[PDB]
Amino acid sequence: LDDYVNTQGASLFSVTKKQLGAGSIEECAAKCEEDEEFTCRAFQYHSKEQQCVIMAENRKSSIIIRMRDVVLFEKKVYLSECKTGNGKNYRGTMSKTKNGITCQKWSSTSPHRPRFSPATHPSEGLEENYCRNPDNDPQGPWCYTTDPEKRYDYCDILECEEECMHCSGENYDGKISKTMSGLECQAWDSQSPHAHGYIPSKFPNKNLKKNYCRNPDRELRPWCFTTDPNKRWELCDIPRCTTPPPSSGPTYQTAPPELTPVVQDCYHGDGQSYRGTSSTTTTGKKCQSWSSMTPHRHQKTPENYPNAGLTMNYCRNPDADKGPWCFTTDPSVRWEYCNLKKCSGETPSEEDCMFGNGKGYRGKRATTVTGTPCQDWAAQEPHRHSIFTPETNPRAGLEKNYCRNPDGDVGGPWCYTTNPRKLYDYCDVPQCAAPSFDCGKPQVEPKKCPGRVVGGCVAHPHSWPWQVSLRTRFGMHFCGGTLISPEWVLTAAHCLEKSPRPSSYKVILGAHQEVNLEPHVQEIEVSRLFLEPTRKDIALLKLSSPAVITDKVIPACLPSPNYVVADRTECFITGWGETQGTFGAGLLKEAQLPVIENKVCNRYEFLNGRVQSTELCAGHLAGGTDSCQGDSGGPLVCFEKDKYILQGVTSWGLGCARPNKPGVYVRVSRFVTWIEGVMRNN
Repeated sequence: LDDYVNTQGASLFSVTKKQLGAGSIEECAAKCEEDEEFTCRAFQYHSKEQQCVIMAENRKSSIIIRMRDVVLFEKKVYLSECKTGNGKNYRGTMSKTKNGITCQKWSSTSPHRPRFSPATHPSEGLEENYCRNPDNDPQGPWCYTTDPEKRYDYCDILECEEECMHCSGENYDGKISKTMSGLECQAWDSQSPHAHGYIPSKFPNKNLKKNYCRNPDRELRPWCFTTDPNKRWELCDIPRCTTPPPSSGPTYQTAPPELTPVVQDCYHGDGQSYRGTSSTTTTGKKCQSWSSMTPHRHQKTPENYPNAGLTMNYCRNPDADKGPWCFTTDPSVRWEYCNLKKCSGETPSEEDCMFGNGKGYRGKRATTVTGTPCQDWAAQEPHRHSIFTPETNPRAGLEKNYCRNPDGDVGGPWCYTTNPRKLYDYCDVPQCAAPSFDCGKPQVEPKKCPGRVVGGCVAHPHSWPWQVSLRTRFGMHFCGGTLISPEWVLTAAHCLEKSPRPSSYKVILGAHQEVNLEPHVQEIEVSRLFLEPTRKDIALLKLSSPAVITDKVIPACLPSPNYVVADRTECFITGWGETQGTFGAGLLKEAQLPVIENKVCNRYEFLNGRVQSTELCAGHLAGGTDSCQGDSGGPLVCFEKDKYILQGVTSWGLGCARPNKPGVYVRVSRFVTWIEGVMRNN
């Protein structure tokens, strides 16, 4: 299992294949290790059908294509083009020597008569003409030459990053769970005991697995977090490569952005007519580009399907399906369904609806996407199944033939069909409609200004509802804020330092213009003032009367306690700022600045250990802006799935916007436990 890489929803065209019945994933793995008829390299497994397929063809020889209910595991020993130490377990596709001589066949006796052959030595795996080491040679894997000048010669094969690291250790896959001092390594998946912006689900291409040493930010040597509470991260003393470094490419003497709409878009039946700007799946993962071939190699390109209009990483449907589909950036997950609801213009859609992936759905629906009559869960005809029955799974509520999702499939709820050709088919089940305006969900669609734009652009009218304009007694803007509850307003402590009076301050919500305010603008004066116990630049405000939640006034989403935003994630910052004469004087402006982790920012060229765990870092690493963007106490929001979550509070008394130096912000998640406590008691 450790030497096998999983690929969800992948199927290869095979001729030399063996099919038999299997219970679990581990049961199929036993057939791969034995190798009866042929040497296994890749195997297809069905979780619901319970039919395992043992194959010989790999991704290098055969073609990968999308398929429903399939998990594909591939052998790392056959995929690796680089040698391991002496090259005994080396199973590469090398067809040339170190000098430049063609490889001779192991079975062929002409021109040179060989000692090792597939008929005599099948355990070593002497494949056709490929370089193998059957006599435990320390130099490397050798092969027979075509020319009669020499009998055998060694080959120029690269070394793996398992025993020793190359240059800095960027593509390091070495399994070592120890630091230079002797401290134990921390798991990349878990956020305990140290919170970090390096999640393996968000960064699957960066080789982040378990607790092994990885270099994802161009740091000296492969670094990893420690279990000790005093030291957050420590460098590792891994031995350097004796073999030559890998070639970059030429030796002579752009990125897809998130254009996904916040308001859920609807697809017409199948989704062939749908032409939206969406680029987010049901789970919440970044989608692969149609023109690009990395990480998943496929045929579905704009040249093959021109009528579908396959552009960028947008949600489309060319060869027809029950819903829109597109490839993902994850090398372990090939394809996933897009997070899109059903069109407006069995059970009723108003009362009967599903939550999330439809795992906790106990509806009365019994109609498939095509309209095939649904087969009973207890019945064994025309489809025989041992798993997923009303006796095996008690925490699913499998009644008659109604829609129930126990495992949690990508295509929502699933059930058996009466047709013998189809085993199982997904159903058109509607999603739960929000009864009230949820936090971090604006009604007006934002413009979405890119990070490359210097300063920023003018935001859309009423696109940012959580923006709080803190005005004086007479009526003049000076500092900004953020709305979280109809009575609670979250801002910085820098604003309250000037005057500790509650009646003097006024709150303005749903404002676009600073000078001439909109006709529907709420004005509620502050009743109570609250400050942070450890004297940090963050403060809570209590309103005298609760604000009415409308299309113009919607609060911001609150994050989980102790959570750090991922590295280089595009985040929006709103506020009027220092307006003089630049395009949009007295108007609300938006700016996109990527969030950089504390580890990267604490280096000599940026901040030099001035940022603590409670402080957040946001800005451009190259080509920044001298002028300060937004207002003091402004909201820092990130687009996740279909909602904007407040992660930072603007404060100039810690770090300002500068070229090649990111600004210092106050992280909400670290103080979230304190914010929730005030709202609970009062």
